[PDB]
Amino acid sequence: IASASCTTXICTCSCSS
Amino acid sequence: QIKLQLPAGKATPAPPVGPALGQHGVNIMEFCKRFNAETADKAGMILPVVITVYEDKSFTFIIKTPPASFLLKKAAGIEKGSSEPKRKIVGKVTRKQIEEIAKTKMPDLNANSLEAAMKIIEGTAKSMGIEVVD
RNA sequence: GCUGGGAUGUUGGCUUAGAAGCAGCCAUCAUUUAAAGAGUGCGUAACAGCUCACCAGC
Repeated sequence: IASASCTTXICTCSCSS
Repeated sequence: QIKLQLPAGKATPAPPVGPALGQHGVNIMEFCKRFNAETADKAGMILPVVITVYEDKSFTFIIKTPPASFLLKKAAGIEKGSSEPKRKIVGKVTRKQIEEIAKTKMPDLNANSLEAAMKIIEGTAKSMGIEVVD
């Protein structure tokens, strides 16, 4: 529901590194 | 523990390797550099990676030889398997060739005798759409 | 019913945003095994974590 990097659509996914 | 198959030379997209390993506290950024550093020698090949993660946010990975399914495809001379195995024949393999692949994947086979190693290969062959010729 | 196995040869050919049993069609293999599903299922956006089949004891 509210993660970072982690699925194909809803809304987050990843983004650091 | 977790096991998977990553492409030698490229590891970083969030969608595939991101969540799968991230859900176990695996440092994606440290994993990608490590995997892309060792497996650089065989860049372009698809291989299985065994990553052992523990309570500590650290891990270790082990490389393995390519799967039999991949070997059989390259041996028969095909890039894609058969949609319907015993329905559409695509490639064929000879007895002596079965021994060759069996001998190569013998150290990672669960078979004891060579005859048992040959048959396990034949099993995958018929289930992949490859005719066995003697 | 209870205590613990329930992986290996692979993420079977693979397709979607992703596919890595639980979407999708034939397949459905063989190990070795004490005995062990190319698997009945919940679940995440999937994985997972987990569930029985079977087993060893009871």
